[PDB]
Amino acid sequence: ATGQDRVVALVDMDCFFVQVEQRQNPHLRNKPCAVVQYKSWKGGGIIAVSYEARAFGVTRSMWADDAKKLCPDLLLAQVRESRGKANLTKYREASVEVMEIMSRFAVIERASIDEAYVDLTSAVQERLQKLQGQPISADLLPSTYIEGLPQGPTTVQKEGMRKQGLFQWLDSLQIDNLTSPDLQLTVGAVIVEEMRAAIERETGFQCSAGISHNKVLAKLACGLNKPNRQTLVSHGSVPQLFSQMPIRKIRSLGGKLGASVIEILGIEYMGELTQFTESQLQSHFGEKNGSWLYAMCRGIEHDPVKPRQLPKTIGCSKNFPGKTALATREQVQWWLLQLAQELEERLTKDRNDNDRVATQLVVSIRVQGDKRLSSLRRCCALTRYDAHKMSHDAFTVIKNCNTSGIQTEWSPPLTMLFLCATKFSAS
DNA sequence: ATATGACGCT
DNA sequence: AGCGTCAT
Ligand SMILES: Nc1ncnc2c1ncn2[C@H]1C[C@H](O)[C@@H](COP(=O)(O)NP(=O)(O)OP(=O)(O)O)O1
Ligand SMILES: [Mg+2]
Repeated sequence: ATGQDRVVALVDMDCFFVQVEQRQNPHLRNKPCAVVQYKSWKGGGIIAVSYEARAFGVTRSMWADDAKKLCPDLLLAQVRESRGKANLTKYREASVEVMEIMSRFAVIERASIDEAYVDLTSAVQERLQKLQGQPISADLLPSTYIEGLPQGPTTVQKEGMRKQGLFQWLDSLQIDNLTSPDLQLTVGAVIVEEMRAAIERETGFQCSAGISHNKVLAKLACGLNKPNRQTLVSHGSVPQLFSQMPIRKIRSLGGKLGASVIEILGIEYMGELTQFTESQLQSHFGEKNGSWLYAMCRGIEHDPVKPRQLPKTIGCSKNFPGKTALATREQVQWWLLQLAQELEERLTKDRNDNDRVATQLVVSIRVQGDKRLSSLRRCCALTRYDAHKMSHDAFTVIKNCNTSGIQTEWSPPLTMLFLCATKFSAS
């Protein structure tokens, strides 16, 4: 048993949307900025935030007019909004630049607009053989941080720290035994400096990464050292790091389950999960959660890097909160249309680029009096890439919710509308 | 009154 | 198929 079988990495762009705005507005470069969505209610919900604006304390979800309370220098690059909602075309088109690069190395799995898991297992056996045993040098890793080094019997500069830390790791390394989990992790951490350096080469976009043995730890190390650096995380640094690591951090456990993992066990850290055996664990969460949250605090997860760049489900959403809420037949046709037209714009730019037709179409709504993000999923075969079809397709599918005799309006007002095309074909 | 996309379960 | 959960 090891869980050091694979080598897996998680690259991720340092404040992506800011970087995409900055490559057209040079005034934004080396300046503390955010990126705002719409512009009326509190100036617009801030989604992306530069790192110079973070050092004044500006957060996402925060409302533009409220960071302009925290941040005077907050040169605010507005998101392009179109058809009344969002238009994220600047970025979804950049994101597809960045993932072309990363696949020149290993077959990755798209994980966000801005990040991608990548399995480097095969290509590590590529480089390791290309080595006759020629030890790996520091120069090859100009920006890699080694979790848990330096140490033992022991400058102040953050970047001298990084040298004498990289320098310890390499010296204790079995450059011959091509099977050591810390020699494969280490070749792999090169493919990623070369991956990430060629990104900023071909895009001007800056990335950070994280490189352990599974995917939950690749992420946990991506965001250790940021921005513009990587971090290898050894299966031996795992017990160290995991010990002060909050359960709420780990991918899956950020939510309701997290609390129960914490509450039901009486815990606050990943490392304290070690003491409960697996079938022991399974009795409080399930047959799959115990099998998982056991080997997790042992830095063993076996979620595979699922080979996928072009996603599934093309989707287009628009909220109508509070006083906006649509209560009118005529409204819920125009918004359905304007939603059905951006889908039309996205779905074509799919079909030529990616060789697939979606056959499904999922309408959703929310009502002025529900908390659930969605209060009704309803579905109907997408046959033709027509807005006016999809628009009128989608009214038939939902009309049967208007609790009214007033067919002049809508009872009760809708606070959300969502069109999503799933079940792509081979076109 | 913060727009997307995935997945496990039923 | 639809809904809850979770991540960004
Ligand atoms: N709650 C949210 N809602 C909508 N969009 C969001 C979002 N959070 C992030 N984004 C959008 C905006 C973001 O530009 C994009 C990816 O942002 P991140 O992966 O969350 N973190 P970033 O790459 O920005 O910087 P760093 O990694 O150093 O934290 O997704
Ligand atoms: Mg991210």
